[PDB]
Amino acid sequence: IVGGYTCGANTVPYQVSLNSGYHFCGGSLINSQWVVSAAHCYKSGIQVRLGEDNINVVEGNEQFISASKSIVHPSYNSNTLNNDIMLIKLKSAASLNSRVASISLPTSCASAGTQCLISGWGNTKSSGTSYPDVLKCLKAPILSDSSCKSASSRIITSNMFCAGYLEGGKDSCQGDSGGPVVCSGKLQGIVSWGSGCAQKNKPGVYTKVCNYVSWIKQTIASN
Ligand SMILES: [Ca+2]
Repeated sequence: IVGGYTCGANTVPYQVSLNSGYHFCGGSLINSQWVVSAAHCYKSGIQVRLGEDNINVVEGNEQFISASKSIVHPSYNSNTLNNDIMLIKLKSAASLNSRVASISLPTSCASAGTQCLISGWGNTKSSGTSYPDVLKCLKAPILSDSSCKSASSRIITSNMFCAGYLEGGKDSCQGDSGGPVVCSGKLQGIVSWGSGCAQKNKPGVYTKVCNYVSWIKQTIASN
């Protein structure tokens, strides 16, 4: 997260960190046994870490649970990042409490101008690299489809949406991928991609969760 702020310990209870000996992606807890993340974050041997703030020190409230299976969307395309969504089933159900809670799926898509909360442990600098210890937060609005398409003609506004600041300086970044974009208490996006980070006229692109709700439910129900 570039240009964001420190969220505060466990203020984003549904935020998950995907770990493979180190933090590599974010995710969202949607129920006691399922996490939603980005398909390009797929990897074997994933350990899901819930209730995290400082990812480098055990502070209490953390729950480490291995992934029993990762379900990448069948139509995911690694070149275009279209359908960049993945479901992760936990080996055991997480213990839900005040510091570890799930986030609700949307019943309708969000409109341009809607303010959202994006969070993660990704790179905090536009130029160079700098990974934080604690969770970072960023409030950002969803942009209009016209602006999103004029920013890059490689997006499919049906499965993607732009959010952020065209003036640059505030954006999600490397390491935030798979993370949540929550607006009005509903998970509307998944950190997917972007051209650089916090660059002028280059807003972040996110997976449009509202158009995957049916798939999510059907997939979870059969697994
Ligand atoms: Ca920790």
